[PDB]
Amino acid sequence: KSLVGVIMGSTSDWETMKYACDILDELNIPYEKKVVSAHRTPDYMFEYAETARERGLKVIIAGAGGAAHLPGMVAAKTNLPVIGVPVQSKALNGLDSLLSIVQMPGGVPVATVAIGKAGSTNAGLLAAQILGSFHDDIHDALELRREAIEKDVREG
Amino acid sequence: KSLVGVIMGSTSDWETMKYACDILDELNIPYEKKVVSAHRTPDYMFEYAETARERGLKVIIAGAGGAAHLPGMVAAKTNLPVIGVPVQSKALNGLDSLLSIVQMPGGVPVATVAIGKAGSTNAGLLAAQILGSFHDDIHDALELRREAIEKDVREG
Amino acid sequence: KSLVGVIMGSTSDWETMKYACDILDELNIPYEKKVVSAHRTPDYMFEYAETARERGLKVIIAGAGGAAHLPGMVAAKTNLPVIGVPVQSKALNGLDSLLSIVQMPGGVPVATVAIGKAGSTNAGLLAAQILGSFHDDIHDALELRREAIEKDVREGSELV
Amino acid sequence: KSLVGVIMGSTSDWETMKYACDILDELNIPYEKKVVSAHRTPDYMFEYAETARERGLKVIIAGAGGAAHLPGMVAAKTNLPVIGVPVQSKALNGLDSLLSIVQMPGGVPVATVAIGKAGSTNAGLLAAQILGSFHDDIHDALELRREAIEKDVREGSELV
Amino acid sequence: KSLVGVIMGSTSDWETMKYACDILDELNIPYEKKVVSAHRTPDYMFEYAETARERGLKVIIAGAGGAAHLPGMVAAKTNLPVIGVPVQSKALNGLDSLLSIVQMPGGVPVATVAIGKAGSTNAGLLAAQILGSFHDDIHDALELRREAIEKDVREG
Amino acid sequence: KSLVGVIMGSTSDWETMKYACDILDELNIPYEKKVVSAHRTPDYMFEYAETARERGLKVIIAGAGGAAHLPGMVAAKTNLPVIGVPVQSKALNGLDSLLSIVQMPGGVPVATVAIGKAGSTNAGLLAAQILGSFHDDIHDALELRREAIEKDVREG
Amino acid sequence: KSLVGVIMGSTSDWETMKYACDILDELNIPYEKKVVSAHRTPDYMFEYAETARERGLKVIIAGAGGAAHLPGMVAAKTNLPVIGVPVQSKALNGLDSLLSIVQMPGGVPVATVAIGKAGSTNAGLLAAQILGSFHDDIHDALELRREAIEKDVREG
Amino acid sequence: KSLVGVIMGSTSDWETMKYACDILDELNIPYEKKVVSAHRTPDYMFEYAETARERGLKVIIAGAGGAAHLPGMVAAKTNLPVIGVPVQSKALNGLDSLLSIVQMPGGVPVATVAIGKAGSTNAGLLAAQILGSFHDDIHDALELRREAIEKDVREG
Repeated sequence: KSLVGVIMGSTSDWETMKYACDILDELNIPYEKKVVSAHRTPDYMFEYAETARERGLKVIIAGAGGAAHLPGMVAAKTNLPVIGVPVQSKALNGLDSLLSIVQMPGGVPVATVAIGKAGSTNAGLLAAQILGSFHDDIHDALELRREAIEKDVREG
Repeated sequence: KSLVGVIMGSTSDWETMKYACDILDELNIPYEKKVVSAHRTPDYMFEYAETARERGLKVIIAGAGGAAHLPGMVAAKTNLPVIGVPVQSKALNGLDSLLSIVQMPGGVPVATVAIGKAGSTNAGLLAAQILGSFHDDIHDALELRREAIEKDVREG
Repeated sequence: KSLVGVIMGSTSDWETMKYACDILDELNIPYEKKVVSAHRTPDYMFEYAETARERGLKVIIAGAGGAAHLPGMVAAKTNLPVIGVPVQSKALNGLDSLLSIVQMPGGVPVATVAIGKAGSTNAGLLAAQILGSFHDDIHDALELRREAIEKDVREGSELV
Repeated sequence: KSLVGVIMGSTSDWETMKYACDILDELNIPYEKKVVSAHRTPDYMFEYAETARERGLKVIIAGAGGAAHLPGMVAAKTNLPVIGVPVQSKALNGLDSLLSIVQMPGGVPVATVAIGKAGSTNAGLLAAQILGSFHDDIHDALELRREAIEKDVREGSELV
Repeated sequence: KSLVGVIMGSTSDWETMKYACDILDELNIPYEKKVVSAHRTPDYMFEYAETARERGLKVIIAGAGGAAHLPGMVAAKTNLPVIGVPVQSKALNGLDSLLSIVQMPGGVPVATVAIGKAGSTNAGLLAAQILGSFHDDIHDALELRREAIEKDVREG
Repeated sequence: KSLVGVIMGSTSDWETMKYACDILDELNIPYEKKVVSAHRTPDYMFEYAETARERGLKVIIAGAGGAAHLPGMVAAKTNLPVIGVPVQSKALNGLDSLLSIVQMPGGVPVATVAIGKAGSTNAGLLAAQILGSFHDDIHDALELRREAIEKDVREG
Repeated sequence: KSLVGVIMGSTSDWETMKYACDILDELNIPYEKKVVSAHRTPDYMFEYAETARERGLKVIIAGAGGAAHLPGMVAAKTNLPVIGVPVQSKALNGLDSLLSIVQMPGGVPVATVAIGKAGSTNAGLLAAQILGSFHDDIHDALELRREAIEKDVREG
Repeated sequence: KSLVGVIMGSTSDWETMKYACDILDELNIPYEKKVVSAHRTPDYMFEYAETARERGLKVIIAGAGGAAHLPGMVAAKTNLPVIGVPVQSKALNGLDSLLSIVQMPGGVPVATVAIGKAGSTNAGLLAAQILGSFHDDIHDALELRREAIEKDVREG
């Protein structure tokens, strides 16, 4: 059923990660959302990453802040595309989050998006675009959505 | 023929972008490589982004340094996934490149990877992972590639 | 009619960009203000840049935050002077805005000003100074304006 | 004679500032180049700024690194457009230069360009664009220049 | 009469600069406080720096934020020690203020202190320490002040 | 036999990590050194962390650069003290390394040391200090070592 | 009695440092808490560091902000492991704190933790992990604590 | 005899600190130069700071890099003005040095100068200016020196 997995390290990250989920709902893309902590539930994170392909997921969106290792460790355990959303940390305003996620070494990519809510929104859209590369209907919806916002901004 | 488009603003960026192209070659994914400058050939960039889908491309890999606008402006003109590789700039060592690419606003995602050559490498792998979500053979090749490196590092 | 064009990616940027427009009003420089988004209305942005000179514009003031590409992409499409105002972003406080605007490569300059409201004010003054290089009346107005502030600051110099 | 003044705090900055001057030469815009130090020749800097308009200058390009105060202090003393080129400093790689120049307060704008040589090139182009807002011949030259580079980049687009 | 001159570019900087003035009051060092703007009253700033020595001043404390040029331009026009207090700017939290002040080139030193109120406090103490190098009574007062705080913190 | 485990993601990190090992040799503390990559050998990393205590290790020193997750992921899988050495990365000079290691969330500490070789040296010393809290002979050796350097710097 | 010493430069730091103390209470590890200022009570700091081992302390947790020298100066005066908590400063949000603590030179390590409260929590846990290397009961408690959180996050 | 003390943590800092000493030689101001390490010779540093006034020093110039605590700890032990020169560190290019020195808390000022050699030059000049506040001959020399450089730059 689910094509996209949206995961995060803590329930306090839900404030940020729900934007991604809104986009998936808006585009009618089935997904699952779960708390998976790289540091508090490491084994559970490995099991989630390992089984993702077998369970039918095509893309994983992972949100994390501070020493954000969730996206990269999930990426090291699955060859599904993994999208990393840097959550805005308290002290360093997501600078720590961003560098921990985007600077992955050769071999283990993480598709990194902007810090915060704009990034979460974009993670959902990027997941959609990934599916849209083979699901013509999802691609056509992204074009129509983008054409409506364009008309709205230009004429508003 | 070509599934992935690898573009960059200058021939000097090739030193960085070739790593992505080596990965595509290694995984037998057909691709095209071109110089497309957001600032020196803006119209051409739009024409390249507009037609990408019609031409058969499924993913675009774009590299740029400094005020790196190439990935983002291409992403605004196509709903294909766009992967942005921040090139290491002279003065700010790709920090400017990184922020200009990854901080895209809600509506226009760019899958951002590490600054420099590690990122270029990962851009090629990420493009493969995207294709691998629907091309099992490409996915199987990524798994085998990762398993060989694993064995190599652990036994080495 | 309009000599300056003041543009921005979103209505939320108006809070910042109105400072530039207050300056143009204060100096009686005709201008137009529009929402032009590099990412949400890319084609419209190109059309706005391309036609600027034909429409009579002499300078463009463009405000944007985050991955701020509006000033740079407008500058790549017109040879009118383009002034970029980095809008204070939420997470990185305009640092992302600043670098995305000022670090333009050889061939496509963008006259970059301070982050936020101070930069917006100065964008309006910089546009006026540009016009003032050939309009003596505008230049004289800038001198007078600056002389009044100087007197105002110096005669209110005692902290009491 | 001279329409643009290109100044810098030290001879060592010439390595960076000559890029602006190559552009002015290429476009046949008369200019003058001088060493004017905000910290080592402060009085001379004020004299140079004060008199710029009387001497016929229309734009000033000022390069400085570190605690780069030359562009800002020149801008506080003339209402001609002042373009600031952040010179790449040794320790902070121009980050100090950049912030010292771009973050000018309301009232005293400085048109800030990229750190280093790319910024220097663009300072020359920006000065030309400023003049080009009223000199159609200079504007036409900028359009032609930009059209030739475009063709040059696009026809050498195949990586081989 | 006045031994120290405390100046700043705007009345809004007073919130920060008063701490330095409280210290001078506390140590009975005569001082003057004025608004002197490097960018809005440049000529006046030069005149204030030029005449400082003739007028009897021994130290200048200058506060400024953003592109903070006041301390540095004053320092270039007088050979009195000049203490620069970086005011906390809105966007960059005084980072711009700090670099613009402290990075002065060889030939024109500015004694730079902490960003904000702690620095303002220290500017007053530093000015006293300078005077205390030749005024034993001022030095003795600094020692007693520091000894009282020490006792207060350790026993508190 | 081995009380300390010194690990790193790549052989290229050896240049930095040998400083820690030199200290352990100097102090005659038995240790093991291995390449363990969080991203290239994730499973092996888990196995290494899990079994550390059973194998007799008391402290783990882990070095990594860029998106440095090795120390943190090892720390999430063992309750032995884990010391993180940020390796100096090419583009961001270890700033990415530092933030990815030090900013661990509540529950999973990583004792972080300086970027580069100085940090590596200190990692070995810190591991010794930890052992020295219960091994009086190791503590006495650290004091004597520190006293000799003190005499050397002051008299040199 | 006390095995751990928790110190800080000012009572205002207490808000951050109590997190470490809560952990030590939770784990029933006896400790002492004191205000010890590197800059306001330097002599006292030296005395506290010097005598730590004689007084029976095994680990010292030190919190400081801004130009945070407390952890490092304490570390230069004792060969007990010293854990540095960077307190979130007002202007630079602990970046100054972090760099002033973590960047210790070869010879004088400071085990550095995250900026703020998360770091304080981890400082207490790290101190326990150090004691746990030789106190099996403390180690078992850390494992049980970590297992309960794991079950709580995964099932919650 | 000596009016100024020039100290540093390591002989490798001499490359930077000699510029300050050149200025003092050029201006004929007697001074002493010594290696004093805040971390390797902490007690010796306290003794040097404590006795500075009694020995006749009027100003102390202290150079240090990384976690640069030498200037601040010396400042906490003497009420003589203390000038801090941030040495350019390897990884963070003196950013660490700068923040560790300039962000001193209220009560313990450090007169901070630019990172590197320009700062060292300026430390010597600032010390001179401090003495020049009461030694008319030293002040007159600073004016003449500055007038010669002005003529040289303007006419050169």
